[PDB]
Amino acid sequence: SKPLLPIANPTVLRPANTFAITDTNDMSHSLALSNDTNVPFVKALDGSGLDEMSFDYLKKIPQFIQSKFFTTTTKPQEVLFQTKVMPHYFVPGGDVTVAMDKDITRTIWQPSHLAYITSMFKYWTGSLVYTFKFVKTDYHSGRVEVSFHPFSDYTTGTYSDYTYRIIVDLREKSEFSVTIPFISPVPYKRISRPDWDKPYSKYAHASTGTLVLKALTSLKATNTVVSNSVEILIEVNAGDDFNVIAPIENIFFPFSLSPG
Amino acid sequence: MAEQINENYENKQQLVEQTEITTFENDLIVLEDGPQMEESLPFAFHGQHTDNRQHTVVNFLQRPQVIFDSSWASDVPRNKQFMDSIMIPDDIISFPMFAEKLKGFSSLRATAVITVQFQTQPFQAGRVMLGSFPLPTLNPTRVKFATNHVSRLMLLNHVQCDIAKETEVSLRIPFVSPYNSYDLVSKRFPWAKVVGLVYSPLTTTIPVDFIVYGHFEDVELGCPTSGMLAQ
Amino acid sequence: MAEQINENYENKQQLVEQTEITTFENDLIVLEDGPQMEESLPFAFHGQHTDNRQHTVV
Amino acid sequence: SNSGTEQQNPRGSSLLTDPESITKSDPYNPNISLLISGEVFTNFRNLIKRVNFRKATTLNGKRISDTFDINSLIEAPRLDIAQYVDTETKEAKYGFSYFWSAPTTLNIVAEMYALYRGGVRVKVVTEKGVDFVRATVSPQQTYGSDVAPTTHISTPLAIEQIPIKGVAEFQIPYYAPCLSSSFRANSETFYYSSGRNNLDIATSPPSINRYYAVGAGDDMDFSIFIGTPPCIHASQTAQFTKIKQGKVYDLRYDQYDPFREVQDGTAFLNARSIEDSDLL
Repeated sequence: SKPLLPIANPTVLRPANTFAITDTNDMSHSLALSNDTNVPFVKALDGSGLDEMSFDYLKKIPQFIQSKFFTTTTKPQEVLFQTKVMPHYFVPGGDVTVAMDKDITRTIWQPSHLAYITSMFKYWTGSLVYTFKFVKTDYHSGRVEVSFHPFSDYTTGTYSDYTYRIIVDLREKSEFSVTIPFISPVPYKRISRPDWDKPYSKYAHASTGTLVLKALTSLKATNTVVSNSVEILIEVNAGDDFNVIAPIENIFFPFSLSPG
Repeated sequence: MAEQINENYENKQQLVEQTEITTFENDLIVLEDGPQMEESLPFAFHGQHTDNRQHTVVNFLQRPQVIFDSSWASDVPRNKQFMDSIMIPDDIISFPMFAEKLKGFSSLRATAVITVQFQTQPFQAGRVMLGSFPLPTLNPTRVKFATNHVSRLMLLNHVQCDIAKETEVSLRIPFVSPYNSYDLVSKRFPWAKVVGLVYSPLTTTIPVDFIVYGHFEDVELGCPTSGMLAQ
Repeated sequence: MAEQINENYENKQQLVEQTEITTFENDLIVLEDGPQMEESLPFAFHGQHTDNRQHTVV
Repeated sequence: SNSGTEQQNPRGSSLLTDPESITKSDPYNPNISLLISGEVFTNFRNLIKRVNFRKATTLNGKRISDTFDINSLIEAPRLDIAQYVDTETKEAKYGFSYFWSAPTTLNIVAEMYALYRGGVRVKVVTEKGVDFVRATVSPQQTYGSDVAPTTHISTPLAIEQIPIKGVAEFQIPYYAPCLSSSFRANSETFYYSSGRNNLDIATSPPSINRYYAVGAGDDMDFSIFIGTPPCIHASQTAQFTKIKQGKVYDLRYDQYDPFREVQDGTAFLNARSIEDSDLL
């Protein structure tokens, strides 16, 4: 035959498909035996059907973020623990501390599990789950008050009776874990460099509010059989609606180590 | 098939008797004799030497085996070990109960179960963490950074114990490897390194004692082998 | 039977778990954890290390 | 309830169910990521498809080849300690450095896992005047021979023409004996769990600078969660201490990305990669 052909649609040509995009198509060459040679997805390699790669699995893993004490010298209404409500923290003592010279040592503060996982994004949302462990016996005793102040600080003139709180009687009880909801004027808050020693009024863009663990009582204990100190162990979990968007940031660069 | 017309040699397909593993294929004649009309004594007459049960080689692996039996005082703080590290399954199958049975097998694919006991009179406090780093010989770069600190172990697969609440604790570690099984003849590619840290120190002088048990479930034993390598 | 009227101690008949040979009988609490929703790979994926047979001690 | 004697939130329980809300009501808000972001993020398996620049080959000559291991790209690059000496006052200042390297989107995810499975995607950017770029994989080790060949006759070849397609995109499959392979360094030598492969990028005419950007192939999958890696603060890139001959940036980096400015930091004097035994 061999007849002519009508003109086609005007095209526009690129050097590469868009690096930025997750989907659509890729122009690479296949160095395999055939094109679109792919390895089938095999699940439960880790022994469980939980997709260990899923964000909704990783985010739900508890992690210790700070320790406090609760003693027989604690006054009532004394704050034991006070944090901005935010997913990203620093690891307490798990710093990377390398020697530079015979006597110069430097310390890199290391990221929370949530801090690392949200490190590449820009905004977050959803409820968080704060767990409190009390390493004690059935023969210590104490009331703590976990009150969630959604928009404000805990300062002078801050009555905790306005806020969803839980007054837990720690006689036999030993642990405590609440889901702190996402209450904010913004559908998303900012991921940031974590700062323990900041109020909420600063970092107002990265936190929803402040949560406070407050003593209602001194720690009751007979000194001849049990101790006077009891360590508060705080963990952070990331709820179920915890959603994270806008992947145009980096707060933490990872590196690998060299074998020694 | 290349066709073969044989009339001088019998296709002696009998005189071929496999006995479990060994196959004899014989020419001339096979003979067998003994006392004829064999009976057996009923079980009341003997059987005072056995239990009313049978033990395979899969149990003997499902039996708990004591690995550790020790203590730890109040001098060890958070993020420090209270028990020695355990290689799975090297520090388990090296005990004679298991090793005598795994011998004659190529490999092992099973989930391992590490159970730990804890002794507490109700006046003692503290918490303790038991985690497992997968495949420590394949990623040695990352072992000691994921196990020198609590909150990098507990986001791994871990199990905690409140000293004044839990008297037993058992972590189930499923088999996981780039491979199908765990080479027994060369002991290559252990699938976890159990490490034990202190989540919070003791509050009294009285140390705490602990027993570490280890067994396997979901056991798939490999092919029979001699199991000896050159050196 | 000598009759016994107990109301301060639970007949903790659980926390009693025999594992083939060894019997644990426990007080306080027994805990057990691991990766949840465990599956197994089908036999084509592994099983190049075994024969299609099992060997007992008999 | 929220408190009690049993462990109120163990790991195995956190993966499945959340504790009661402080409100004793429904604490959940509906997902509206698609309504504000315009897109939904749920799995890192998709996010690793994003390609970012990973390494650069500068310190060789005008060559026509550049061979290097593939699994080393799934690792995050080594962090190095840089010794700086003041050309005037002769006291030492000390910082951190990525030697002609940087991590990728891929490397942020891969460092949380133990094994990998699937193909790696490599895209190259070259200097001007280069006409072609060719990619080939080879086994790095002819097993049982003290030396490996310098050519091959049945290996894959893939040619991209720069002046008509400026980025040379290649996809390197998964060729390893095992189900899922390993990508980090080890001392195992009896038999191997990694698929050890080379990758040879050629340029016609021969050139000096090769810029490599890496990303996840479609079939990319990681296996066992192990934990968060050792990290460095991103803000440490802009912090610097001034000395006589110039600036000393806490996180020093090279022109690994052929599209980033060259930071005005003076060259160091010695480099030492942080070993696992250096951690205190």
